[PDB]
Amino acid sequence: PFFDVQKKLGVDLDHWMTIQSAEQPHRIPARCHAFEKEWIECAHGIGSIRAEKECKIEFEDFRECLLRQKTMKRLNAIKRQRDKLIKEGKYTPPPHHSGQEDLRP
Amino acid sequence: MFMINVLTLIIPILLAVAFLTLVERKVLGYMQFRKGPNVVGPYGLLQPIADAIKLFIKEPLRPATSSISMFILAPILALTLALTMWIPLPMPYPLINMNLGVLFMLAMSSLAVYSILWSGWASNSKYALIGALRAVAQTISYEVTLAIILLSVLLMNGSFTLSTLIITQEQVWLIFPAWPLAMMWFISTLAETNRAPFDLTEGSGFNVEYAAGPFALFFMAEYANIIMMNIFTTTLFLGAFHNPYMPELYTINFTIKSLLLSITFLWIRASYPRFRYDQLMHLLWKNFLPLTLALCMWHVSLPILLSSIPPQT
Amino acid sequence: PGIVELPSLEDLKVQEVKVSSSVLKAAAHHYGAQCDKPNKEFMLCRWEEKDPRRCLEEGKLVNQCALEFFRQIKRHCAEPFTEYWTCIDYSGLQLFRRCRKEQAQFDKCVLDKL
Amino acid sequence: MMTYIVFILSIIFVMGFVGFSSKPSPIYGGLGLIVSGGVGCGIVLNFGGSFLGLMVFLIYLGGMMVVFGYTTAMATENKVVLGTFITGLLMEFLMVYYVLKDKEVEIVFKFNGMGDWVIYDTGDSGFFSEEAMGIAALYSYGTWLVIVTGWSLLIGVVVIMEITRGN
Amino acid sequence: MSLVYMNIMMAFTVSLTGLLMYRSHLMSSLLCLEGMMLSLFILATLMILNSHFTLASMMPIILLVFAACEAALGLSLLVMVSNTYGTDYVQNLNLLQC
Amino acid sequence: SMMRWNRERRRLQIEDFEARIALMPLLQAEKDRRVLQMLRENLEEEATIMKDVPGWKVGESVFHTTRWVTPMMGELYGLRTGEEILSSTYGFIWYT
Amino acid sequence: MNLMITLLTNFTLATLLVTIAFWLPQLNVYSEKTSPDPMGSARLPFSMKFFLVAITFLLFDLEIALLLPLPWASQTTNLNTMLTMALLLIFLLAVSLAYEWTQKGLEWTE
Amino acid sequence: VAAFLKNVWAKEPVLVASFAIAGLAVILPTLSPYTKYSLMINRATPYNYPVPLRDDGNMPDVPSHPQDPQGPSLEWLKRL
Amino acid sequence: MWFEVLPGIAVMGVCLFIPGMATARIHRFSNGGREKRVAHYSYQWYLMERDRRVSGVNRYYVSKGLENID
Amino acid sequence: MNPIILIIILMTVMLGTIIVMISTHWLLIWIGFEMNMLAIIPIMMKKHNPRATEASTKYFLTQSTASMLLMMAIIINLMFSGQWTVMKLFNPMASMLMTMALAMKLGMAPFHFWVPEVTQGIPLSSGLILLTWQKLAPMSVLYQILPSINLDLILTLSILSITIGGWGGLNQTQLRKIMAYSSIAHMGWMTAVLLYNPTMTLLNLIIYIIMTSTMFTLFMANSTTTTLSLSHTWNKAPIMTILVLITLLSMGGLPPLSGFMPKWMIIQEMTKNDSIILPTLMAITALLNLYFYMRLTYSTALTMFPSTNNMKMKWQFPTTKRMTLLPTMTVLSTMLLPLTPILSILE
Ligand SMILES: CCCCCCCCCCCCCCCCCC(=O)OC[C@H](COP(=O)([O-])OCC[N+](C)(C)C)OC(=O)CCCCCCCCCCCCCCCCC
Ligand SMILES: CCCCCCCCCCCCCCCCCC(=O)OC[C@H](COP(=O)(O)OCCN)OC(=O)CCCCCCCCCCCCCCCCC
Ligand SMILES: CCCCCCCCCCCCCCCCCC(=O)OC[C@H](COP(=O)(O)OCCN)OC(=O)CCCCCCCCCCCCCCCCC
Ligand SMILES: CCCCCCCCCCCCCCCCCC(=O)OC[C@H](COP(=O)(O)OCCN)OC(=O)CCCCCCCCCCCCCCCCC
Ligand SMILES: CCCCCCCCCCCCCCCCCC(=O)OC[C@H](COP(=O)(O)OCCN)OC(=O)CCCCCCCCCCCCCCCCC
Repeated sequence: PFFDVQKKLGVDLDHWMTIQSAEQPHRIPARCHAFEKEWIECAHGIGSIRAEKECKIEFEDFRECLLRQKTMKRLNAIKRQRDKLIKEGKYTPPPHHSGQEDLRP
Repeated sequence: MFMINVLTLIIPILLAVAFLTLVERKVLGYMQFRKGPNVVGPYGLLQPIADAIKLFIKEPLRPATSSISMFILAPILALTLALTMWIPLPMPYPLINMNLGVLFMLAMSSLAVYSILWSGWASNSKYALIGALRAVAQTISYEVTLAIILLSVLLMNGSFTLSTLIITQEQVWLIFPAWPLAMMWFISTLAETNRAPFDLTEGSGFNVEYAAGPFALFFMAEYANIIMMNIFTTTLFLGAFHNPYMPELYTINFTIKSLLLSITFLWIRASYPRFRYDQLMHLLWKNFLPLTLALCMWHVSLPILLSSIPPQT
Repeated sequence: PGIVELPSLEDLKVQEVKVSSSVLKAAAHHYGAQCDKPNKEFMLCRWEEKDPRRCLEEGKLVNQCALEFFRQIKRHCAEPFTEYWTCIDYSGLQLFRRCRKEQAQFDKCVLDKL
Repeated sequence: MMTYIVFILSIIFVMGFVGFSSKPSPIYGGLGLIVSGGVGCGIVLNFGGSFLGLMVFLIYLGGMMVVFGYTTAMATENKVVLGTFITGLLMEFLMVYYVLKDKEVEIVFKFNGMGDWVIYDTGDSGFFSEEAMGIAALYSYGTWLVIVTGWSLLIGVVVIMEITRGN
Repeated sequence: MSLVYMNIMMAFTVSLTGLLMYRSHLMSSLLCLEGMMLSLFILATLMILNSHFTLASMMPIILLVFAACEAALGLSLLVMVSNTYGTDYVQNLNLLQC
Repeated sequence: SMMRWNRERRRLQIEDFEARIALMPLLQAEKDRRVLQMLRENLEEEATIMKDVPGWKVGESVFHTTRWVTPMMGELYGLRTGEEILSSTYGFIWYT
Repeated sequence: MNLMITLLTNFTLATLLVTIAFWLPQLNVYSEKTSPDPMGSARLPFSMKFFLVAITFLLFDLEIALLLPLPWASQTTNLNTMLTMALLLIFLLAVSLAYEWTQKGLEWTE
Repeated sequence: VAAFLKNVWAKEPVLVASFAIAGLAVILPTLSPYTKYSLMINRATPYNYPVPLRDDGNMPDVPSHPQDPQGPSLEWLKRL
Repeated sequence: MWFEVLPGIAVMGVCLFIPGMATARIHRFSNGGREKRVAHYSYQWYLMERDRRVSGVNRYYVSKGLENID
Repeated sequence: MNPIILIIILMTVMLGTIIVMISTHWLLIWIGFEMNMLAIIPIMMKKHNPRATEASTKYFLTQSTASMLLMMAIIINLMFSGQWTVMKLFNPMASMLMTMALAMKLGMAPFHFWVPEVTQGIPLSSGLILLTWQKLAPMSVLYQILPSINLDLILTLSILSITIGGWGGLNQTQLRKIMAYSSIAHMGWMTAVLLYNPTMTLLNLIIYIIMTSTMFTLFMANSTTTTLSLSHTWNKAPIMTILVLITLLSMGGLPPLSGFMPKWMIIQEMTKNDSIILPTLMAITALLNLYFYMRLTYSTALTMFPSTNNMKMKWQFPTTKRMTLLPTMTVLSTMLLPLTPILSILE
């Protein structure tokens, strides 16, 4: 009983809050506007069954934009290796990662 | 340096509260054809010191409280929400300059009825609890017209920024386009702080079961609320001339207007009998609230029909 | 997946505009009138490419034309501009409305000399 | 420490929920929920949502918890409380020590162990709060939302006047 | 994902299990229910502010309004039960077994 | 009086917004060189750090695409000191 | 961070004053005593009136919560829709108050 | 309509003032000559950057400089 | 007569005048002779942090004018 | 209750269910459920006795906990998809939470323990509204989110609902609790065919709404609450015993009655998908519902329990009630099986 009254009468009751890529107030972009735009424009009209297996790459990029799991994993790997090489004494921080260097602009 | 600014905020607040009692007793003295205190110090200027040292060495009343924790926390919350109402006040430059200072003051003042409710439940007297519930229902009643009058005034401001409410009133005082909102605001803030002619906690009181020390702490919290609501009314309806090169001009000007307005509280408490409880409930719900909704529709529709929609920034 | 291509720091060296916000704000209208074309070419390239790596030469042209703008001010009208941005810099919100007579002096000196 | 301030306020939020969820009384339940509403408001305020945190203070703790304490204080006047408290606190501090040593934890989903500053954006929004414009779009865009919410509140007034009537 | 999201979800499940194990009071059930609402508010607010999805900034206010009207309805139900029996005990409510 | 003064205030707000608009391309160029500076520095220090670890790709974009992704707060301030991180990650929120 | 320092200072000064006010007059010795209310020992009568005015506050407070972003909503492009929904919400608050009046809701707290 | 109105303004003047203010607030922006200017001011306040257009060759009504004559300007705002 | 209330009101006026004069002189002193930079919106904070980066002394209020460019 | 206020409140209930049905946004689904509950609470308290206040308290707590679980499922969908469309869920855990919340709203087992109490406390017309209208909204949401539902979860809920709603109603003498365990069993039957062919779900929804509508219209027409009060109808009105005979025999699914149609189409669709065992255990369970419907018919219609003397006075007063559509709802609920391929209009 998805009685699609909004498509029948033509009214637009709640399609505007539905997705991030919609017309936002004063054109404010969401942080994943491009990824969700590409995933929606991939999966448009091909149905959900073909969308879950053909538009999988755009949705993996988009979920990684939303939750940033792989990036936090990568930063934890790099920062733990950096902390380990500091603790071993085998590494020194550069002047631009210690704060003595007059940031650019 | 900033801790110096917090201390120079909240020590003169407590001193102004201390001498508001002297200003009260003197001004209510000469309005009752008598003198107020003039024997304790020169011109009575040592009365609150003598009275505070009288209170802090009085024997504690020592009650068996239903809750020890609420009995301790009610003056703590009362004094905390008496001192943290001053921090966004633009006088001329606020301590904590925030974007939503108006909504901050509305929220922190709406939180302060827990002190009344906790101090009333922590007493064993059921009649003290009933009086506390009446005071709570009074204050939460007049919070409604505080919020709507505040909204309808800030439609002329453009934002919730308190410092912008100075820049709004360089041409004219805001009491000229909004004097019905100003007078309903004035009586609604007079009824917020359980101030006469609304003070139904004289008749039992909610904080009469405390000792003399913690009752004095409630008392100085209530007078900080009085001075604060008068300074907020001065900022919001009588915002004065602000030269950014000499800020002491605005400081002297809002100081004079705020002292006249606090003396107007003292001059209204000595002129009218107490509302009975159904009378001020009638006064809110059937007299002040229809006009407040009507003026809220009027101040929504007025910048759209004058083409005078104020700037957000 | 891919190796992300970041340009070298030798491709990011350019002489910066090392002035304050009140200095940029006090000369902002004459900047948007005079430095129009490289600024708009850079923002057109910045929206169309959607990529700051593909916009660095236009960014260097912006950064060079802004410095030419402040050179062409500093040769002529350093004193009225200094008198104007000091008054802009005194304020908290940096109001243009507190500083109208220094604005008249600076715009008069610029319109006469340049 | 200070980078972990949203995490510290989240731990205090969970400690408050274990504090009143063990239910000594509706009075102390309301007390713990007030303290939890304040610290959860602080969690909201540390992401830049100042208006929604002030909606917490003004509406939640301002109207609704005041009416809860108002009804509790005039309509009422353990071992399991302390045991459930220390049980929930041991569960929470086991989770805390796990994510302190491991920088990763899976309860139902997988979770990070970094400071939660790492999930932000580095730009500016010009002359507006983004969230202020989003709530300002309630009137210009949300016609259907305001209609159904205002109709639900009008029927809320009608429903409460029906069922508190007694007859 | 984020760890504060795990703590807000654990707050929701704690007030869930407090709601699913009645001690005596119906007001304690309503307070556990509004703690569930509060954790929903915090979690939705953090997700909506974090993604900069601007049009959902009006969503937590609507959540707060609807569930606070829900709580007012619950308090009126509790007051009718308190008029019937005298307390807000849940062991008074054993009439509909037969 | 409020009509005339709020119209004058709207005109001054449009003046301030157009001063902002005239300054935005220079600030956008400075911002682009800022973020590319910090990503190039973090890339070079990742190169000099991640040499013991096997199977590591320096500069491995975790996305499947070649579109420029806006850099995260942790992708810029990842290796940097905590005072810089706090002044950049809660600076605007905590500012008075 | 200035805000939390100021809140900590005000809360700490209030807690210090409350501790001093409860523990300075305990240093006095004076004596001990026996210490044995319009209503003597009866149970507290539940007032339906107080609860009705609390829920009436809560519902009008929710309607206020809908009314709050109007100073930011006046800045929109879509002024006819904005003004219509604003006057609609204040009229629904007035209909809530009028139904509260005419069907006898505001009784003995009038 | 002239007797009952005097009756209710004799007995309940607050509600008469409320309904009169509310009636003015509803009907008056549809009669005022300035409601056009509120829209014209709000859509002339530039919150965003005016993203320029690629000059394809036939856009005679889009300027090439801010001080060009073509394009929508705000003379009605400075005059009013 | 009535003017005897005026020393109490004068002491109360000084005890309301200390916070305003105090915070104005503190803001003007701790920012080099000028008002505290009001950063309500993130563009103003971006310009403030840009001043703090271009000043070279990690203070936003230390202004650099035309002398800093050529 | 004021009749104008009653019409406004009933239109608010119908508006809440319509808002659940028509909307594409998850918040508007949740708002529709909130409006539904908020307006249905005074329908239960139309008589203002302690049983209705207890029933509305239990109903409010169950639907409120379900609505909080629904909003949590929506919020975790906003985590894992960043969007609000009412379609499949992009998370297994959000699927499990939303299926549990809709199970608490349907009164399916093992969240079924509120259905007989709330059905027993409230009047017959509000019980009719509860057991027919309130099933329309969560079944619409389950109709929309079926590409994410865990198969084992919804089948476990379905068979546990059928077994508890079958093995419960054999003991009962109250008519409303018999209708409540019938509700639990039929919602098990509707959700078991949901992932195989949802047109049969909507078919079972229509035939169940028609049969429960007929039964509560008969129960209002005679004002009967227990088995014995139903069985004393034969001397007051003999035709009503025949109608509850044929309709109670329909609700357990006798051939060739129209209540056999939904579960015959359900076993017809579940064996297409190589499940022979699961509709077999379901049809084995449904025979218990059929048994206590046989027991109720032996009480009411095929025998005549002895009456009192006061019944002779009620002979002289025909029923002055609004029996709205009762012959239509009786004809549809028993003689519809020759029109079994009418089910394609729901596709
Ligand atoms: C902020 C600066 C200072 C503020 C002002 C300070 C001075 C004023 C305060 C003096 C002391 C007051 C002490 C408390 C008094 C409490 C009693 C009281 O007054 O109750 C309120 C009384 C209550 O009435 P009542 O109590 O006298 O009578 C009972 C009520 N009836 C008759 C209804 C049964 O009045 C009000 O509620 C009015 C509130 C103010 C209304 C302002 C309306 C302005 C005009 C609007 C437009 C009119 C024209 C219509 C449209 C025309 C279109 C062309
Ligand atoms: C019985 C218990 C104890 C009772 C007594 C003590 C507690 C009660 C009294 C104190 C209440 C504290 C309320 C503090 C929050 C108020 C809202 C707020 O932060 O507003 C200020 C500001 C919003 O303005 P804005 O300008 O938009 O933000 C800066 C960006 N330019 O926002 C900012 O500038 C953000 C500043 C950083 C975040 C501040 C968070 C404060 C700490 C969390 C709450 C602590 C109190 C918890 C308990 C509350 C009461 C139960
Ligand atoms: C269409 C415009 C917008 C309208 C909606 C917005 C309204 C904003 C204000 C909100 C008011 C909320 C409360 C309204 C309730 C009205 C019903 C009512 O109160 O009736 C009872 C009352 C008699 O009061 P009583 O009980 O005797 O009082 C005891 C103390 N003396 O009866 C009365 O006092 C009589 C009140 C009704 C008659 C007043 C007529 C005023 C006419 C002014 C000119 C025409 C204005 C156009 C609008 C007219 C609307 C009817
Ligand atoms: C913003 C402004 C805030 C101002 C706050 C304070 C307001 C009031 C300020 C003080 C006003 C004057 C007070 C005068 C007190 C009496 C002076 C006096 O002469 O007392 C005499 C008395 C007995 O003396 P004796 O020698 O025994 O008598 C025989 C003489 N033939 O001797 C004694 O009793 C002993 C000496 C007592 C002296 C007390 C002086 C007042 C102390 C008040 C504390 C605050 C001081 C000011 C703080 C703010 C300014 C820095
Ligand atoms: C894929 C599917 C899509 C959707 C398809 C459509 C689904 C429709 C489902 C309809 C369910 C109707 C349930 C009831 C609706 C509300 C009407 C009601 O209950 O009215 C109660 C009313 C109370 O009157 P009152 O004055 O209180 O008297 C009581 C004692 N004094 O009055 C009474 O008590 C009067 C007594 C008789 C009332 C009989 C009403 C029967 C209406 C339903 C007909 C059958 C269902 C429709 C046909 C099949 C549709 C699937």
